[PDB]
Parts: sequence; structure tokens; C-alpha cells
Amino acid sequence: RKITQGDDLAPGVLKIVKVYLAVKRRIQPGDKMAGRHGNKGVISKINPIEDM
Amino acid sequence: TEFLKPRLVDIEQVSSTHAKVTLEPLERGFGHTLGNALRRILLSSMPGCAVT
Amino acid sequence: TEFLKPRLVDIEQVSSTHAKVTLEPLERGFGHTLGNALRRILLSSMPGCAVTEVEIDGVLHEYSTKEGVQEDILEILLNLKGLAVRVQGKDEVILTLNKSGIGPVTAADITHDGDVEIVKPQHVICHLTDENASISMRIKVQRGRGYVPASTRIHSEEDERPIGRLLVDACYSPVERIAYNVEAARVEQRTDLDKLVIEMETNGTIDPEEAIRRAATILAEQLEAFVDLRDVRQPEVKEEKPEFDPILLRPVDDLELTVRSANCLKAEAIHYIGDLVQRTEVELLKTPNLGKKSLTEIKDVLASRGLSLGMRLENW
Repeated sequence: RKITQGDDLAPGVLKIVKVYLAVKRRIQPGDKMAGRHGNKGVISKINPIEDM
Repeated sequence: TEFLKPRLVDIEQVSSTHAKVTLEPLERGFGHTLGNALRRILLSSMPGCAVT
Repeated sequence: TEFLKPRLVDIEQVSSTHAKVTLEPLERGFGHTLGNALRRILLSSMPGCAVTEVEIDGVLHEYSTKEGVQEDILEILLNLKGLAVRVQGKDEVILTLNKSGIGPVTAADITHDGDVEIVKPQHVICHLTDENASISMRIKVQRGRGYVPASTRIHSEEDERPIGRLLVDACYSPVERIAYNVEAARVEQRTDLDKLVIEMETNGTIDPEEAIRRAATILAEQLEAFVDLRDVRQPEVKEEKPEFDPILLRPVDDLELTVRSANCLKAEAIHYIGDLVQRTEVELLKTPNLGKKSLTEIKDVLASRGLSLGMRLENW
């Protein structure tokens, strides 16, 4: 009964509802990268292993 | 299977020195493998003849 | 025509899941780049083995737990799904976990006296707590193909799977890890060419000295691709419908035919005999329950009208 607990939601609200999302924000271009020594910048293409 | 015996169907010449040269169909993006692995073959051990 | 297709070369087995074939001599640089091609195939698209579907003795969803275990089910199943094996008849086996009584729950509590080699007879799932407690399931397993997680179809994947019929991470691909290394050529004729070295390590489904061609085929069968130059394609074939005279403007009702035919030709949606007059007989074998007898009724019930099958027309 911290789950089955209720709380007032002020005069104007009988009930409230929620959902949470595990958003798998994958590796992609336009996203940002860096290293420890102050190099900071955008991922500007993904290259085949030989395109390198 | 989708290695569908993918013959060089679409070549498009430009005049006795240059064509488009294309290879199809390919495995959900596999031109990324062939266009960098096989393109290195095309720069390794090739025919023709010249002054020495 | 001056192909080379080399063979025979090397052996260095280490432990069932890793062996170390190597390649020399190589022409002037070949070993420096080629090991990056299989780095796609031996991850994405491979056949091998995985679990496909599961049904459980009191657990409708893996996002939960069962009142008698000592470990909890989502982060158990994350480890169970790696159980991948080998199969020796047709591709599939619906295995079973048969477990009851105190102690660990393992690959040694599973059905294994048939066409199957459970190469993981040391995998462990969880515990049980009393001499009459249980955990049991059906387990569909195939050799299959690909790196498929339990959501991949992404719609029609709401699908009506009877509540407890778990779809599973069918990651059939027996490798993700593959890489290579290089030397100078060392065959005692030479010190003057290059040499490839392999560091494949596996899902335990096979060893690197056990089998290979399908795992190199999206690089070997990528060669006919440049020669023998005949290819492949499909058409468009229909017209936009419909006008007088009402010889074609009729449902199957007008034909005087049998009831199972009238159920499966209803599923095949042929609600105007104006197109049953021109659909190919082989093209009626395109929905099940429509077999050798119903496919044979068509051949005179159309003619009985004073009509025929096989009557394409330039305007409908």
C-alpha cells in the first residue's frame, strides 16, 4: 500500500495515468561524439569497413 | 535465395571509355560490401598492355 | 579464363567453438583487406540455430516471475534464449523442459534422445524449492536464418498468439564476433608475399573447422553476378472493371456448384465470375482448402452456363 496508496490530485482531478518508454536511441549520423581531450563534433557519415 | 544470381543487368554506356556499371539485386544494402571489397580487386591484378 | 580457386591449406584446432585455419601464399596484399567481407555474413543473415517460440507451466509473459523459483524470469530468459543446438531431420524440433523437484534447472532436464545434439549440456536456467515443485515448457527450435529478436515483423506483430505462446529472439546466426590478422608469407619457398590469419569464435553452435559454404556464399555466389548475363523479373496483368452486358456482372450464385468450393472461392474473394472467366487454373492454387476436387469442379460448371473458362477480353 505504497502502490495501492492514493493521493489527492487537487479539486479538478479524480485520477492520473502514466507510461514509461525504454527508448533505444541507436547509433546514427547527426548525433554527437567526442574524446577526453576536447575534440567534440557530429557523426558525419557511417563508412563500410573498407571505406576507411 | 536473395543472392538471386544477381547478374550485371544495367550498364549504360556514355561513349567508348565510360559506362554507369551496376550490379543487382543485393541483400538489403550489400552494395556496401561489394562496392568496397570488389572495387579493391579492380585496382589489384588487372589486364591491358603498356610501355615498360 | 585463368581462375585460381585455391584449396587444402592449414589446421590449428584449439577448443570446440574456436579453431584457426590460415592462408599463404597470397598475392601481394590480398590478406590485408579480404577478412572484412565475412564480417557482415557471420553476423546478419546466417543459418545456424535458435529458439523460435515458447509455452510455459504458469507464466503468460517473460516480464514476470513464478512463485517457487529463486531467480526471476525476464533476466533468466535473456540467458535461456542462447541455448541454440543442432538438428538432423527436417529443420524444426519442438523440445520440452521436463523439470520438477529441488535444485538447479538445466540443459540436462530437457528432452534429448532424438535427431538433436544439445552442444550446450552445461547451460543453467534457475532453481526449484520442494520435492514436488515444477518448471516446464514447450520450446520450438529451428536451424532457421538471421539475427531475429522477438519483435522484427514490427506490425502484424500485435498478432493473436494464444495468451502464453511467447514469440522468441530467433537469433539463428551462430557468430557475431569474427575478425582477422596478417603476416608476411612464410611458406619456406619465400619471404616475399602476404599471409591471412583468422580469429573466428562462435555461439558454440559450430567450430571454425566444422562447416562453412553458406557462411561465405554472400561472397562466393557474388561472381555469377558479373557474367552468364541472363536475369529475373515479374509483371502487372489486370484491368480496372466493370460494365454491361451483365454476362460478367454475376457472383458464383449463378454457377450451380458445391459448398466447400463456395467457401474457399469466397475466401479467394472471386465475387464476380467476370474474373473467374479469365483467372488461370494454376492461379486458383493461391489459397488453401481449394484442392484437387474443387479445382476440378470449375472445369465444367462455367461451361454449363453456356460460357467457358479461359476468356480474357480487351475491355471489362
